[PDB]
Amino acid sequence: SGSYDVSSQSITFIPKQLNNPFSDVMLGGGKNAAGEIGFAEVNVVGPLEASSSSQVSFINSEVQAGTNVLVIAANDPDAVCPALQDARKAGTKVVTFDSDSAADCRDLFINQVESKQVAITMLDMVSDQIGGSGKVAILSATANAANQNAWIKFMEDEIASNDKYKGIEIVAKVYGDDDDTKSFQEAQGLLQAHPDLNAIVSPTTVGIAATARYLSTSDYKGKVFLTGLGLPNEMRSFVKDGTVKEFALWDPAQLGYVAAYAGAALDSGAIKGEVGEKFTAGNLGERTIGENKTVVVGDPVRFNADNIDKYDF
Repeated sequence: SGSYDVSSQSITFIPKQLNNPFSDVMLGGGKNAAGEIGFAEVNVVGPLEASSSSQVSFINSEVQAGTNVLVIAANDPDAVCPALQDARKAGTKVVTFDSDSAADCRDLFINQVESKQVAITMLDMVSDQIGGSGKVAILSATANAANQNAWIKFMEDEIASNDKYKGIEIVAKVYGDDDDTKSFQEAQGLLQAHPDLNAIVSPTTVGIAATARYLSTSDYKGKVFLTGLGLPNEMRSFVKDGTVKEFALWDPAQLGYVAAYAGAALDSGAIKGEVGEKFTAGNLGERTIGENKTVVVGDPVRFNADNIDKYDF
């Protein structure tokens, strides 16, 4: 249990950058949770520009103000670390969400989704759409992208191991470099080199948007399936057209919600922040602290034509 007795305590949310549409949904969920808990002061401070050490001055400012709970989305895992370590020695409970810092600068980390689960969700959507077997191509971000290369590796391992995904044949691995013009050109060349393609997996919001724009304007509309990780606002039109049937991502509001309850649990004394401990995250139920003091919000949220108009990010 993650009890609430922080009626006199203060909570502050520091995003990567201020006034970011997707980041503001995460902050909104955090503020709503903090209100439910009953925090005395609920504040949102941060930089106007997302730079490695842009949050350092804001972390130090909150320590001077005597903030009890600090929820931060680290721009760089090492640059914000000395400021966050100074917060912990001052008595501030440091909770990281979305993007983590180093292991020794925070009391707890709240991750949206688990890496292997992202890969499983994508393979499940591919397998379901292609019909169990077919030629599939991957349109990733940059070649050196840490998150994408991790999801692709789990995907490749599951195809070789699990009998459920043995039918999925990866025939290409192209890189859009998180650029709309490059991702569009890569998708155009993908159908030129592989015209017998059944589907395209794009584990990038920029890549999936540019591939959807190409498929909807080409003869491959509805014929070549497109799935991966995307944004409801950008994908809305393509989901209704029939270019995209189902893609996945996550609800950022749930991440801020769990983080505010996690911080309240550490500050009240319900949890020490150890591996195996459990805390209540309001309406979302209980959560367990896993390895490297990490808490997972849940499985990736699947978006289709039945729930696309219910999310705005």
